[PDB]
Amino acid sequence: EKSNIIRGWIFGTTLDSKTQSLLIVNNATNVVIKVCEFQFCNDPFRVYSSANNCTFEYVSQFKNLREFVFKNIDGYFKIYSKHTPQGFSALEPLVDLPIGINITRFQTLL
Amino acid sequence: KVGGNYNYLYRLFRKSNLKPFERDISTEIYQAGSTPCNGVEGFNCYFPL
Amino acid sequence: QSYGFQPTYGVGYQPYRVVVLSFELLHAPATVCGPKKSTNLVKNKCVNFN
Amino acid sequence: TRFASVYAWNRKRISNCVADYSVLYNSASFSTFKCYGVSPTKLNDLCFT
Ligand SMILES: *[C@@H]1O[C@H](CO)[C@@H](O)[C@H](O)[C@H]1NC(C)=O
Ligand SMILES: *[C@@H]1O[C@H](CO)[C@@H](O)[C@H](O)[C@H]1NC(C)=O
Ligand SMILES: *[C@@H]1O[C@H](CO)[C@@H](O)[C@H](O)[C@H]1NC(C)=O
Repeated sequence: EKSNIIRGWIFGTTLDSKTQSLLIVNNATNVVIKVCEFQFCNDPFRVYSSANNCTFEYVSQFKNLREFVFKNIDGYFKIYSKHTPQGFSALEPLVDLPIGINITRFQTLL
Repeated sequence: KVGGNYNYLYRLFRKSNLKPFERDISTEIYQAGSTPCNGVEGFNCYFPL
Repeated sequence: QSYGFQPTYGVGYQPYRVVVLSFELLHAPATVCGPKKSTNLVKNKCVNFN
Repeated sequence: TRFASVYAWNRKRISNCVADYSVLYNSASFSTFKCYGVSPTKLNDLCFT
């Protein structure tokens, strides 16, 4: 989609009370370890939400196809990405999170 | 009981890494002055007997 | 009960600060370490590198 | 200089950073060095959680 409607993801193990509350619009924010209570998400034009015992942080920097691959293995969380259907193109790594927690479910913010 | 008195005593400290079948009859104590592991007159230097 | 601390009190009752540091065993990815080495580099000589 | 009371001590969690142990070990302002198992050389050669 040629827009910025989608920005972040939510990951979780049991009832989305687990880690990985992401917000990757431009300046990728922390892959936090808080539990739950995100509340309002319609079209923030605001930031943040209710929080908890956060235990990690991170800050970094035809039509286009924003494509990602998410993996969790050996206690490491890995993300691969590309910006530009037929053809061939490899994916390069972005980060490597040593959080090492179980993930079994995920939803999207939009 | 009572017989053992300053007679049966072993070594506890480092440095001596003797090869098999060696007798380390010594009373080496760093009562001379150093810097890395303290060891000046009183700290990190005792009687290993 | 409140402590009684005065500059004229004895050494046994003198205030003292204690910090206890406890590190957990290896059961998760390591996050705390220390500086290793900063040895210089050489070229065109048979050397052992790490 | 501001520390909490003994009954209400403050717990600080330190992780995801590199720890410098030489500064503590090369300072005479400290008196107690009772550390179990670890020695000043050992703990700088491994990592913890
Ligand atoms: C860029 O980083 C700043 C941090 O100063 C943050 O407030 C801002 O939201 C980031 N940009 C975007 C688009 O999120
Ligand atoms: C954070 O997690 C620990 C371990 O489960 C728990 O004891 C603590 O209460 C939590 N913090 C909050 C604010 O809930
Ligand atoms: C993930 O689940 C397994 C088994 O369900 C458990 O042994 C492990 O401790 C869990 N990981 C975490 C970080 O709790």
